Amino acid sequence: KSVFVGELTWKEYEARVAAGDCVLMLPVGALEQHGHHMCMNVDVLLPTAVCKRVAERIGALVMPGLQYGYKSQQKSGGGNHFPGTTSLDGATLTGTVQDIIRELARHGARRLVLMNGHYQNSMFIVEGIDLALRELRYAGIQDFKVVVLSYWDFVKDPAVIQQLYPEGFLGWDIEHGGVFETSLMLALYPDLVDLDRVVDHPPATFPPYDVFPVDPARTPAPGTLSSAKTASREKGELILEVCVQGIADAIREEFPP
Amino acid sequence: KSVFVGELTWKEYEARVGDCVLMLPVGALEQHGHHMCMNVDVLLPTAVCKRVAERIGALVMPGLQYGYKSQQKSGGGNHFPGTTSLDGATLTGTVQDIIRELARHGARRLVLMNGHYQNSMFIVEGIDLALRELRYAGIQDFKVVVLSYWDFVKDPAVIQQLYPEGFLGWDIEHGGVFETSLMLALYPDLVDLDRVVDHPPATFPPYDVFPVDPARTPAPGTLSSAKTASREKGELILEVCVQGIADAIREEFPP
Amino acid sequence: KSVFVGELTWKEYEARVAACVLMLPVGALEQHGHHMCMNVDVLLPTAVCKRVAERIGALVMPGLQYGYKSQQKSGGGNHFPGTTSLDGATLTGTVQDIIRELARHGARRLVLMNGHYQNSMFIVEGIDLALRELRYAGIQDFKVVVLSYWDFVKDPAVIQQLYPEGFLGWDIEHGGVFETSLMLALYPDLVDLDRVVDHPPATFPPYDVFPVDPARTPAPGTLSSAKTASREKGELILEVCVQGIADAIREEFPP
Amino acid sequence: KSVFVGELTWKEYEARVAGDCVLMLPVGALEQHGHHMCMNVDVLLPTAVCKRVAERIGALVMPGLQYGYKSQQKSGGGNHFPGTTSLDGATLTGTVQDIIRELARHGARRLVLMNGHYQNSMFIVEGIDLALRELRYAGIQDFKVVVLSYWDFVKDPAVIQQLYPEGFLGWDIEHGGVFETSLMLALYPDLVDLDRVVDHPPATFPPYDVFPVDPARTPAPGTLSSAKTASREKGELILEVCVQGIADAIREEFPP
Amino acid sequence: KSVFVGELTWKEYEARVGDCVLMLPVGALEQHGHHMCMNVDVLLPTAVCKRVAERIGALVMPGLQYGYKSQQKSGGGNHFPGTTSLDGATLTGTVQDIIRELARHGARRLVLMNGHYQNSMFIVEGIDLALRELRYAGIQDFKVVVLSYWDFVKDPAVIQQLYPEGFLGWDIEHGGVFETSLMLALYPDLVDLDRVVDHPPATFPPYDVFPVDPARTPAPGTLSSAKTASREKGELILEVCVQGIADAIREEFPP
Amino acid sequence: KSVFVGELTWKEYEARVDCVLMLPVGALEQHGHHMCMNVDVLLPTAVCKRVAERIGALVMPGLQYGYKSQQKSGGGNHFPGTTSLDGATLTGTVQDIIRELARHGARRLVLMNGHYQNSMFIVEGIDLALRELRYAGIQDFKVVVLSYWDFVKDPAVIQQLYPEGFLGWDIEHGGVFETSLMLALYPDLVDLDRVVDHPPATFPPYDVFPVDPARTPAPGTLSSAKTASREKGELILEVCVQGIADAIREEFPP
Ligand SMILES: CN(CC(=O)O)C(=N)N
Ligand SMILES: CN(CC(=O)O)C(=N)N
Ligand SMILES: CN(CC(=O)O)C(=N)N
Ligand SMILES: CN(CC(=O)O)C(=N)N
Ligand SMILES: CN(CC(=O)O)C(=N)N
Ligand SMILES: [Zn+2]
Ligand SMILES: [Zn+2]
Ligand SMILES: [Zn+2]
Ligand SMILES: [Zn+2]
Ligand SMILES: [Zn+2]
Ligand SMILES: [Zn+2]
Repeated sequence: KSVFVGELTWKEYEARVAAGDCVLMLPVGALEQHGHHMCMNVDVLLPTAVCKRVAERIGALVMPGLQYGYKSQQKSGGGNHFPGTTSLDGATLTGTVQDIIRELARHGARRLVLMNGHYQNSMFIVEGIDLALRELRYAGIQDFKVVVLSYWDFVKDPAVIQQLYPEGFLGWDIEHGGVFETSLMLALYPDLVDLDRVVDHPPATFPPYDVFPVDPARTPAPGTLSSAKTASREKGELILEVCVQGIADAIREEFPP
Repeated sequence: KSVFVGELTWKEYEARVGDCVLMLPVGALEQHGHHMCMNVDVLLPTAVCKRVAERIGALVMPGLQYGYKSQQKSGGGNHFPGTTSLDGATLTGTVQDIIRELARHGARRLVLMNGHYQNSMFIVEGIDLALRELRYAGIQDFKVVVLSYWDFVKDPAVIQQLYPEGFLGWDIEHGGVFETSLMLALYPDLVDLDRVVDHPPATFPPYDVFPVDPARTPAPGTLSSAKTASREKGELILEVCVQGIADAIREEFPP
Repeated sequence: KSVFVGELTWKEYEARVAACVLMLPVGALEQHGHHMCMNVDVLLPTAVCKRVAERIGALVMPGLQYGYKSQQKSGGGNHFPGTTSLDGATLTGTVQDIIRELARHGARRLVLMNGHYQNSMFIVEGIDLALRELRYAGIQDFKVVVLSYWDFVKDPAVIQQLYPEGFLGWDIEHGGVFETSLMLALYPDLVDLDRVVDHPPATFPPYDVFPVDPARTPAPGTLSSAKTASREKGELILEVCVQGIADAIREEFPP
Repeated sequence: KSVFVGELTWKEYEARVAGDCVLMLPVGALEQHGHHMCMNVDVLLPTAVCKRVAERIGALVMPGLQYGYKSQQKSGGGNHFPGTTSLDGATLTGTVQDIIRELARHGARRLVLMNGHYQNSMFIVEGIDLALRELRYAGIQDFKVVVLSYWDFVKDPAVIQQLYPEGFLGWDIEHGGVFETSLMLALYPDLVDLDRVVDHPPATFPPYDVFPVDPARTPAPGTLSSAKTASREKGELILEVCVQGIADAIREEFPP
Repeated sequence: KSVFVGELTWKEYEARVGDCVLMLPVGALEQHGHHMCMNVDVLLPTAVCKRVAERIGALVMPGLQYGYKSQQKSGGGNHFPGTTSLDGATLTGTVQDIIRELARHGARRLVLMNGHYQNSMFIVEGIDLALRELRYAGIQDFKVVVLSYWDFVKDPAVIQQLYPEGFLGWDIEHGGVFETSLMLALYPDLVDLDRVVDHPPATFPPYDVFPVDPARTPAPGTLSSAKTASREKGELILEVCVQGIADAIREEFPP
Repeated sequence: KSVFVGELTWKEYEARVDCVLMLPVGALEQHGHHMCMNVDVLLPTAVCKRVAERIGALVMPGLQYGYKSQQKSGGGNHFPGTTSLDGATLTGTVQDIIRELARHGARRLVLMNGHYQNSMFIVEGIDLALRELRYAGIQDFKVVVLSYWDFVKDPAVIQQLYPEGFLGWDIEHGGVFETSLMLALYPDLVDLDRVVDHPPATFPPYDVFPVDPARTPAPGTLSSAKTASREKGELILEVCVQGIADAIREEFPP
């Protein structure tokens, strides 16, 4: 049977929550430029694919993903001045998370994993969680538990990091449209990637501060913050397994049967 | 190439963009009876948008997956499990933000295709607030067309062919013949006609009660029976909607 | 003794709740053609509430004078002069605040009577948000009945009596026979039939366009002609509504 | 012709705005006013004043705001009383803001906000600021607003002396007292039963406020001062002073 | 030991906390004439809080540095340079958030000491919204005392001594004798009496005008002259306020 | 003369407004058993003052309350003393201030963050304020936002401060960095003898809500300030002031 809530009938969903201990997962992405070689829905596709595989392994269900996320920031996404990128205001994203949690609680669900796939979403997801739990408390509900994470943070093994960045890891912030995402895309959605279009520029570097209005000149022209020239399907499969295994284990730990 | 903005690179999108027509599916995650899945309201308008876009050369934005609270007289009620609804302000704000961004891109033509009966007024408010802000910047050439795809099935000949026993009304076409037929034609694996509870059409008094009373809604959640739903009826509906909408867009947004 | 809360002392009000059904008219300030005034949507539901209240022993709260933005397909459009509309959040918040306060008073029975086509969904959101908060306080016995008074005019005989040429739908009724007849029966001085522009019923394609385009609406602002309106029709309408609503409320809020 | 916008057709309204016309908006509340008076006093009075002022200067009157901000103990008894139905600050502010936006859309550029409920002031002010801020975004800076509480125009020592023989008590503790009750006796006598007035000493409070509001610190009737000496005659005197004073003020601020 | 929460470790704070009295000064950054600095509204109530706290054994929270928009009739107007004001919703939300957090700590007694004439109603709304929320959580023992420190200078003998030439009124005491005298007593370096513009007390008609007309405000921004301001007057004002507030707090929050 | 806007008369402020304005953004947060709770306001404010004196800028009254403390970088908002604002509140505060500064005619602002959790909300406040200015055709209001500790990155300086290795800014809550600065600037507000010497805090690659107190070192600190010193504080201070003064001069030149 499908692990996606949207593909279930309400009766099937009800039974799964009734069984108690049901774990729900919600992918949180964005519509953002990802250079000259990749499509713009990468941040939705990746966490969703990871969620699906984790759900298949641990018997969890996956909710429809959030398609639009917070404003792209220069130092970690090129900047919200790029065409295509379609961003939400913080209050909008926070409210969306808040509403969904409120509804899931109404269903009787008490276990949620929010899987972030867009660098800028984190703090607003966090505020959404806090405001939702605050309200649940008003209604005498304190047994709703949430696990929030950005899937790339699970790639911690020095051996894996070295396979991806033999010359040194430069941080998840400048990874935008680079080796990590491009490899995953090559393994999962190769038709949406054209490696021949990658602009092999040097890793983006910035001073210890931020400037607004965002200055287009301080970002590499392509929109990428690092080159995906060395990306490969094999690296993508490595990343995928590492993330899926790591997240599946973490969820089993936090939400035992 | 793809008609979906999400599958394009930013350079491809940029090239396509104020002459390009953008389309945004607006659905919901809502119970649709014992015989159908819950993401129907996203799947259907998205499928219609895709076909319309292919025919007129438009682009489709990622659809809104969650919509306004289900209302009893037209959706069974928001008390059902699975249905995951947003507050009005949240939905309104989402539409407002997207229009602001599309305008920033240079786009000036948007079609909002609603697939969930309860969304309409919040989409309207989102549109108004967005246009209000554009006006603050001296921009008044952004044009929006909003519609619920089922409204394009209006031709008497078509209505009779689809409903030889009589039309029931869009309000109670929740998990009924219309949606189920479309699903049988587009996503048959998500429908199990054998699970359809063949009850008579739902009727209600001329008022609403809150908190919602579950007893006033058919147990299955549907408001009319899909027993006579068929793949053929779905194909007709699809063709009518796609042609009608394609024509309307060409009219409002000449190439 | 008055049925209006505003005309009672707080002691009299307190006594009545200690014993009660509260009614709240929700209208708007909207253009209503060349022949009628602009506070029609407040006047009418208020007049119905008053009569219903007198019959069932209920109390009427001060009405909401401003409603949601006028929409073209059911009100001509918010581009007209005079029409003074609130944002959705504003109307929703107003309904929410009032319910909270009535609950504080100890009231637990409310009938929201809408008289403006565009208010419905925002009244609904206001109710939901208010009930959500009451739940936070452990209060779950507050019941709300919401309705648009025209929905109670369903009898075919009555309908034919009113629309000899066929029912046009409550949406295109704006400033037509129905409202004008009621105004002739209740506030004749605010109507001048000689000024009625007798144009054919407004028609629109199966979609909406924004910014609202003035040319898609009949110049007068009305969506249908009130040429055949009369005090006679008004009295018929009034009795049907008052009786139907009185019975409905008695059923939902039994003694 | 009526001075009330609600009773005009949109064509008549349009002609009147076609930005020289002065619009007036009464802002009241639904609040307890003792054992002797009804609860819609704060809407009735400023509306009656607007009507008479409008007739003299040729202005138009908008439908009044029926609900105002939460009643405060020191000037209204407290929001804990039954009947009083109050809005949150944001709601009232947003209402004023929405209305100004629309009036500006009509082409109107002159507005008089007449407050009749003590607690509304600051929220009306914020609504005005937010509305003018938005108009400025569109390059509009010729929309002018005059806001006032009608009782502030009653400053004449002679008039004041008749109403408050032992001295002016302040517009804050006037709640449900001689001033409002007299105006009501002159305008809507059937809504007042002077025999039910509870003649208590003017309410006094320490130089601070306490929340949750303590009911025991407010006179039981809900009034802050006694209306025992209220009279139709006093009401007529007040009415003429206000109408005249406000009519003159508006003519000066919004010259023909 | 310090009476300022900010100077304590969380353990020391925890030890002190629901019998402890917390104090929160609420000021603003506002123009105060040619002779005085702009943070007067923060400095003064904080200095009073410090002294009251030392006497009664209370703790003082970090003060609110920005307040509501300056109003002409009581502050000259928000059109002046330097004055940096918050929207009402912002100030209300800040007060609301802080109370919610203090309650979480276990605190149940709070004194909000206002020092800016315009803050009052927004502080009041913040308190109400916070208490409303606490009630949802089943908490009804949180008590709040709110006051503008200058209101405690009311004794006829004191006003007489401070104003042998007549009291002018708190509304026009902006950058006048009262504040300037307190500053001369507490922060003399931030005052330069030689720069005082000795103009007549500001007077206004019984109404308000927006956009604010700068011509209706004395050019220096003050509403009354501080020419006769003195350190002695400030010392008296301080002693009177500290004693009066300390006694009031002991009464409302007995040990 | 003072570099603080609050200590100027409006005439003096008006005359000064190429002027660079600086706004410290802190918080009231628990900082272990050995240090006070207003550290996040005191430090950025101290740095702003020194930078301002050196480059001729002015300093606005600081934001005293910041966003909710997060476990992985601040121990958690479940601690006593910590008094946090909701995101919308902090965002609206920044937004309102920028609106007003622009009204004054100011066009150069430096927001100096001193609390780890504030960043994204400060960013949103900036965007919303710039959005409104754009409605008026204004595009010359420029904002530089930074967390002062990010200027301590010179390998030679890091080696001096952390001869045994840098732990990361996320766990530098009440640790060597902040404690050293406090020892150099406000020694009376620090008592090293109260430092609880526990190993650096570590967490899995995810967060859990409701926050679980058990996953945070009991003291509230995320790293030990045992080796904190006044000497280290003076070095950090000089590095930050010099680096920030240069960056501001670069972004806001004569
Ligand atoms: C981790 N990522 C991915 C993304 O948000 O595109 C960064 N841009 N840093
Ligand atoms: C047309 N529909 C479908 C839907 O909104 O789910 C109705 N429920 N009436
Ligand atoms: C029922 N009505 C009346 C109105 O709201 O004006 C319609 N315009 N449809
Ligand atoms: C009491 N005050 C001081 C102030 O708010 O600045 C007046 N300006 N009236
Ligand atoms: C660097 N900081 C500062 C703070 O917010 O205490 C960390 N918490 N890590
Ligand atoms: Zn990405
Ligand atoms: Zn559906
Ligand atoms: Zn009508
Ligand atoms: Zn009154
Ligand atoms: Zn002051
Ligand atoms: Zn810190």
